[PDB]
Amino acid sequence: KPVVAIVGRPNVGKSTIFNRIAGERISEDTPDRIYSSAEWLNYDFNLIDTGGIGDEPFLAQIRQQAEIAMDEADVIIFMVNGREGVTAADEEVAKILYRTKKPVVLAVNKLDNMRANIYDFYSLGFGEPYPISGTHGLGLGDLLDAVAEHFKNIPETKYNEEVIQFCLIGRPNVGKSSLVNAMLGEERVIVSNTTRDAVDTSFTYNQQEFVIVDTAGMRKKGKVYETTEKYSVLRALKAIDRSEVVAVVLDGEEGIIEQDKRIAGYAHEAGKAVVIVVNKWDAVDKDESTMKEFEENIRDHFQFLDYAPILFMSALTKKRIHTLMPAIIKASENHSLRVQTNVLNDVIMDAVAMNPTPTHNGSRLKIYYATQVSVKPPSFVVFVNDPELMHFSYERFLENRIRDAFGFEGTPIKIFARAR
Ligand SMILES: Nc1nc2c(ncn2[C@@H]2O[C@H](COP(=O)(O)OP(=O)(O)NP(=O)(O)O)[C@@H](O)[C@H]2O)c(=O)[nH]1
Ligand SMILES: [K+]
Repeated sequence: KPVVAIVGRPNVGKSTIFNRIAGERISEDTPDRIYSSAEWLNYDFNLIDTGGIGDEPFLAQIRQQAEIAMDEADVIIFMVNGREGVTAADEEVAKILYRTKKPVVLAVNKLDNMRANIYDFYSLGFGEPYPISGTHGLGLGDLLDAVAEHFKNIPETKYNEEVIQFCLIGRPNVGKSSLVNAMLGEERVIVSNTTRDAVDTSFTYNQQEFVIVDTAGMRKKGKVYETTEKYSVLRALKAIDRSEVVAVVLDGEEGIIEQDKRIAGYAHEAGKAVVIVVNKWDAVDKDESTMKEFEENIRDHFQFLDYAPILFMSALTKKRIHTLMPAIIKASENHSLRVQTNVLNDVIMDAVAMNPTPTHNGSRLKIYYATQVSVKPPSFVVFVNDPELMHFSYERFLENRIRDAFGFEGTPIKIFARAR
């Protein structure tokens, strides 16, 4: 079932790594020239081979084939040639593969792990570069480890790449069902159309394709009595895996409860963009200064969700319901957001300029370079002398500096340390 792609510029030796691992052609899949993976090789997957019968010239071939790969394949082996380092022609191929939520693994062809010394590869922004010998097959196993690892994260339910999926999560009786039907009744929304894909509500808002994942979970309770939360809770954690934005909805009336932290924590530690919703705010009786007293109340108990918005709204009175889709669309953008490597590093340079780096006992930390590695959430790698020397307090001081530069509200962000 999993389908691996093999993208790059022309003459990087795609076909030499393709014919190494591509087994036998299979002309009963959702089909192209499809090849089952090597029978000798112990992972099982499908090679996709690009052959789309627009414009013909130099630049407008990579457009065509990378697009096809981006659409059908589940993991994408972006492949470069190491015989002269990176090219601006490759940087352009990287720019085409930036427009995709699916994971992309860099392959540096014809080098050692040694000759893979150039920061230019990391700058492309698909994480660790993996060196290969297309002649000898060296370094191909560790590569396919990085490919196969992403098979346990491949969705069972898929949509068009332009579609954005999300979920509403919360305890028993907080208005998730009411909230959604208000958002459907909403002015700007249009709907769509048995069982297999009759579980998620597919609407459009501002001519943008949108999926609410597991409306079936809303619709279950209504035909079924409450045996336990433990089933709804885990059915929500299943939806978060499929989703990209988690709309973590509280009840304004009772306030925050132990169990709220459980379902939200998972979304943070899943890495998804979080947008908190305080429903039933009509039923909250207000004074001069209570709504901000409710926020500062939220930020103690949810101190792992700082980056998230907090809204207040109501499904009954229809107050601030219009705010919901806006906040989502924002979280999606920030969650998907990819940054430019020159700009990033200047922010990192600026970061040290203000606050001196950590001292240990003479040997001070130095930051050499910094690159974004993947999106959703946006993940960064700071290159230093000593990864152990960069402490978390400094590590997130860089987050806040990076958040200042490119916004980031809605998304969490990953910072890593590598060396050498
Ligand atoms: N006053 C007020 N009541 C609300 C609001 N939103 C929902 N409710 C009430 O909250 C009750 C329970 O929430 P419901 O709409 O079923 O959504 P739910 O939290 O998904 N139910 P479940 O937990 O079983 O999935 C409903 O009977 C509804 O009338 C609101 O904005 N204001
Ligand atoms: K270097």
